[PDB]
Amino acid sequence: HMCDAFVGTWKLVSSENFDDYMKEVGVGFATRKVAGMAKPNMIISVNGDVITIKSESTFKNTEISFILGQEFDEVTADDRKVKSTITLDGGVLVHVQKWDGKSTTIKRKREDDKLVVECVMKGVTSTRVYERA
Ligand SMILES: O=C(O)c1csc(Cc2cccc(Cl)c2)n1
Repeated sequence: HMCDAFVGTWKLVSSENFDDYMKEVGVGFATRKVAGMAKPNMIISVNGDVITIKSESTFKNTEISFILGQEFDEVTADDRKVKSTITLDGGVLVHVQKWDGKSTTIKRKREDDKLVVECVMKGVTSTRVYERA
C-alpha cells in the first residue's frame, strides 16, 4: 500500500521553468525544444515491492521499474546514463540521479487531486503538474 495514492494514469496540465531545468542538466537545443513540447502521460503502478513509472509522449516513451531504496541504472529521456535511487520521504517520492559527478532530484507529491513533480538541479527548479487522465 506504499504508493497507493500515486498509482494511476496522469496527464501533464502545466509546466514552469522546464526549458531552464533542461539547460542546467545539459540538454541540447533540439532535444529541449521537442521534449518541452511534449505532453506526457505518466502511468504509475505497483506489483508487490516493485514500482513501475512509465512516461509516454510523442517525444519518447520511457519505463523504469525499481524497489524503494535500491539503486538502478537508468537511461533518461534526454539520453543520460545515470545511477538512480528512488525513496519515499514523508510521503514524497524522491528520485535522485547521479552521473558525471553531477546530481539532480525529481520529487513527486500528491497535492489535492494533482500529482506535482518538482525537478531541481543547482538552484534551477521546474514544477510540472499532472491530473488524473
Ligand atoms: O514531468 C516530466 O516529464 C519529467 C520531469 S524530469 C524528467 C526527466 C528529464 C530531464 C531532462 C530532459 C528530459 Cl527530456 C527528461 N521528466
